[PDB]
Amino acid sequence: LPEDPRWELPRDRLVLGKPLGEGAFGQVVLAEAIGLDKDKPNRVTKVAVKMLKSDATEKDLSDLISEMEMMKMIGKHKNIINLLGACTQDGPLYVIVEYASKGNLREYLQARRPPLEYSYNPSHNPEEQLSSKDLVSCAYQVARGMEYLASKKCIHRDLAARNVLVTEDNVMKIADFGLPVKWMAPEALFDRIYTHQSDVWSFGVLLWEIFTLGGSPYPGVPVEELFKLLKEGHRMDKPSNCTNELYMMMRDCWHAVPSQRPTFKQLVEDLDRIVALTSNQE
Ligand SMILES: COc1cc(CCc2cc(NC(=O)c3ccc(N4C[C@@H](C)N[C@@H](C)C4)cc3)[nH]n2)cc(OC)c1
Repeated sequence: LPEDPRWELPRDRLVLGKPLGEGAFGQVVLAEAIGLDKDKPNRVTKVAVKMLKSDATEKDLSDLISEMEMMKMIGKHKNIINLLGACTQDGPLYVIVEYASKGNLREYLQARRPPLEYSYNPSHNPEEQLSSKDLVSCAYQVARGMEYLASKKCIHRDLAARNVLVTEDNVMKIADFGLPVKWMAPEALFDRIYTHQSDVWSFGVLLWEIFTLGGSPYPGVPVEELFKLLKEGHRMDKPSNCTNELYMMMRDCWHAVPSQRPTFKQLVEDLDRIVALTSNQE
């Protein structure tokens, strides 16, 4: 790997900590970076570090590098997982990125379900219920991250609550944008055609995940029937606790004709307005 002084951090500035989550983003560990900012060399910053597994292949290395390089080009946004640095010399490739201490959006929401036969809270460490405004805001932030990525001509291909991470301060950050059928637009599923419009379809499913507090889409519908049923016009019913307006947004995201779906730009404007009008008492 050739050096890139723009991003390089010396290996001994990282204090490698524990594995994060359960490997959904590869082998990622929590770490402390000493002097990640050259301006503040005596500060430690909690970061996430991605590296290769032990019995990796030449494919895995090229993918990690490709991921890193794409993230270098993508630029910063507060609602995406940002690249912070890399250790490419004198040892294994480390890709240093932002740390999101509250985990993926699905588990985040599930843990915040009311303590319920209908919608069961699987966490042994449940957390305070989210207000109705918090929930719309979570949708708005995801949309903002996607609006940014789409503006940089990035197609995600796997947008879903599990690929949004939540920081200590409850900021939503899109993950895994740098290199499942129940989140795919019919045209992606059928014909392998991935676009910003198919990401919008996925966003609709993600909205449904939000308003079911981490519910599993198309409950009990076998994968092998799903494209057939989507072709026939099957769409998820409204979550029990969802406004008609947010449901209509989901439905629009699931337009059969890709050109008729809203853009992320429009979704952001729409969610911005909905967030403003959502009661902060409920
Ligand atoms: C482009 O995209 C990425 C994303 C990443 C992942 C970076 C990352 C991962 C995390 N974080 C966790 O993975 C995490 C943290 C806490 C979790 N939980 C466990 C849960 C049971 N309780 C909860 C209270 C907390 C569960 C998961 N931050 N940054 C790496 C990357 O390389 C290049 C690129």
